[PDB]
Amino acid sequence: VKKLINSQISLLIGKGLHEFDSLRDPEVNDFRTKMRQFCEEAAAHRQQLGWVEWLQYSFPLQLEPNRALLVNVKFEGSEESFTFQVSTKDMPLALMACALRKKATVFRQQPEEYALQVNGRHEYLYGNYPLCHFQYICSCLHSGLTPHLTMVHSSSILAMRDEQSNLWSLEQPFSIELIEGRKVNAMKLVVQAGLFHGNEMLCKTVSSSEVNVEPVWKQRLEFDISVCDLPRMARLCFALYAVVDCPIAWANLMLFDYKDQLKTGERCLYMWPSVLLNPAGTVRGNPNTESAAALVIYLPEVAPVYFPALEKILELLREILERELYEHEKDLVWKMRHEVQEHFPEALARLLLVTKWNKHEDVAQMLYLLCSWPELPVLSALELLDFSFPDCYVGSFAIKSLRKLTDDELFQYLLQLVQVLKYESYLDCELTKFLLGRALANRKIGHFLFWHLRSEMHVPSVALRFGLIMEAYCRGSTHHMKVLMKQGEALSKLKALNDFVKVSSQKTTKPQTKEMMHMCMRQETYMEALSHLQSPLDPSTLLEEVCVEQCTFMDSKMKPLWIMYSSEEAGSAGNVGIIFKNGDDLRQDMLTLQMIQLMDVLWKQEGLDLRMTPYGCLPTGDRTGLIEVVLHSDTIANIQLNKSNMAATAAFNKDALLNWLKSKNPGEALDRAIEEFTLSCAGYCVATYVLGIGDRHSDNIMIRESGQLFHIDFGHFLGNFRVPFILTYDFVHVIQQGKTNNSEKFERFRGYCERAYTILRRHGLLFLHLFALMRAAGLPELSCSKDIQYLKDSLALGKTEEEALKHFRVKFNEALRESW
Ligand SMILES: Cn1nc(-c2cnc(N)c(-c3ccc(C(N)=O)cc3)n2)nc1C1(c2ccccc2)CC1
Repeated sequence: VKKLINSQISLLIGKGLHEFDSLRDPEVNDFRTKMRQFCEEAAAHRQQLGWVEWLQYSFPLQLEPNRALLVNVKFEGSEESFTFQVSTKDMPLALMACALRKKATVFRQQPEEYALQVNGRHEYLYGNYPLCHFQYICSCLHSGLTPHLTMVHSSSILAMRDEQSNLWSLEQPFSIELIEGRKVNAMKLVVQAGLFHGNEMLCKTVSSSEVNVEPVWKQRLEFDISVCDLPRMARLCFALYAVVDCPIAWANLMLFDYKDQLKTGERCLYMWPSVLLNPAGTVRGNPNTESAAALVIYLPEVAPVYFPALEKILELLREILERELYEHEKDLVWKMRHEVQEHFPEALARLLLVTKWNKHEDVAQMLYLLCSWPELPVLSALELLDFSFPDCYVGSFAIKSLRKLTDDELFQYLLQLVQVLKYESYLDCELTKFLLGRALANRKIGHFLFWHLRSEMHVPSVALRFGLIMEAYCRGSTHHMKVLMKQGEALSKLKALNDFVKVSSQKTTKPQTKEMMHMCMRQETYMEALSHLQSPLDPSTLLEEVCVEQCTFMDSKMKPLWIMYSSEEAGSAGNVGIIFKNGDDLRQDMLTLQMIQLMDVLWKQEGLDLRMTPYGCLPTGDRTGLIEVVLHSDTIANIQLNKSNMAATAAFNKDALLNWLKSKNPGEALDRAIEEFTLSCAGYCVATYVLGIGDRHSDNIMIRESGQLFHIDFGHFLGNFRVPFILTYDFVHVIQQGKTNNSEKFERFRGYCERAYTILRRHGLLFLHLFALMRAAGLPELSCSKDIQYLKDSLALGKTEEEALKHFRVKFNEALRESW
């Protein structure tokens, strides 16, 4: 049984557990055991929770940030359903009471014992919340569809729970002996050394003696910093390059081991290739020992030298600048450091940036202020997670402050908290403990944590860290491990099926290619693997029976698969589809869609609903991911083709979109579609401007039959080819109800763009803090300060609300000027 679990994890994580043992590392071995225990302890607490508390794990409530409606309800062991006229203000218990009141008349005779399951979905309806607050009910009101729910008893939820069971005395300066190398290049070679505490230096960078292109230096390189002054999170960064400048390779390492002891003596560093000094990069060597260039160094002995315990550390014009700074200004903040904790605790970040980390006595005083520092708000704590604040206790302080995070707020920032793991120095950290703990406390969190980690196993620098985390998770959840295995098996067949489609497309016609996709899918192994799975894009969405006859592929370069599903239990709710893309990177798209999804949350938090389409996007592997099918939608280009035999026969190209909406929304339905279009058009106008999405043609802009506009293929963001505001004549025509002159509908639309832009500006720091944590991701279009600077300009944070709104009106008028 124990062997089975081991081999099952290996396949799921895509890296055999034998590999972890084959390294024979104490850090790897200590992580695996300490975390297994923590995960198994968390699995035990889960097995004793109540049936309602279990639902909070297995099926977390999807909640939104008077008027009666028709609702259909049925029981578990029957087909007979009941239709009720219940209000939006009604609690699920009142609906549960109605279901038991209409059962007592049919069966001829307590709501607290039940839970309402969503038909063919891993979503539930429970708690003291009105029906209209539920995301499932809320969607059914706008679309007009009838909600289908199932009455599930406490004993059946408990049946699910059971079947799912498992020192300062060192005044000498710092030095290293740069022995030899084992590189290959074609000139002289220099080795640059630097001591770092985050993004900034501890002492000036020292270069080596110029040696010709297997080189031997054998030189002791000294640094302008004492051994006793060296902070706990001190990083020794190297850069091997060639000069007559050409970068070859880079390599960094911690001065203290995971056991806090200062490192001595000999070390072989397997260097990572280059594009000069990179402090952000990993502290572990290139696992390609076969072809990786080595850097042999010696750490001169001082004798055990463990870093001092916290008890030893603890024993040892102002307001105007508080809204990059001069030296006198930095001294001022360090001078009145006690007054900062008392009156401005939220300014901790600026105080942590001015402290001299290269002076151990300044660090001790700072840590004493930190150990009595009151809990920072989630927002302020998100800034502390950045590489700018590397200290272990500072990292611990951020986690401690982030513990107040809701499962809904954590789901919005999970991607950033996963990418921040790349900044980490040691395997066992306060972040991983938090990420694993929250994952084993909420199944939806654990689902996305796994997928964010898995999709990056192909990246060698994070393959060891992520593989170890996923292993620990599977110890804490054996059932979910088997659930995610079904998802991994489905994605395996999809890659093979797509590989055939890519070959076939270059050899024969699409009708014959599509027919041989169906033949490949209708095979037992394909049929079984591609069916009855939780959607990796959303665990609550169940992809049951695969609708092979409706499966096709897209005509774009990498031939993306179009996989449709069907459900008996759900009906129309189970008529969901997925897109399997292979060959392109879906990381930027995921990022852009999460940023757009947040804007929509922040708009709904101020009352405004701009009818945004936050369709799922998830990279699942090596240039491989999934995209959620937006049903009953089409591109501007496919709508504007003005093809014959169709109900939308337009005379002018501007009338194409409006005529399309006329056939899809008749008479009194068209009026709703225009407002749906106008709000989404306004929503995406601000979103694309703020995020800086360029090259927006008719092929990457889509419309829903409801009128709703959305954007696809986010290939280039942050104006990385500055981009202006975009307005199309075809859209203004739809907004103005199909009239050449209608200022009333245009000014009401101009009001939506203004309201949306002003809201975002207030949360402008939130977008900055998250995009800065996303610099860790290694995205080619988000790697420097000039990328982050785009938002500070597009949102205009430095200016006031009156100046920023006026400057926005300047950009909006230029978009209408460019509009023919
Ligand atoms: C009908 N219909 N619907 C959609 C569609 C729906 N929801 C989506 N989320 C996407 C999408 C999103 C992002 C990317 C990307 N990351 O680039 C790609 C696609 N597309 N597409 C088609 C069309 C189609 C043609 C042939 C076969 C199948 C379909 C007519 C174009």
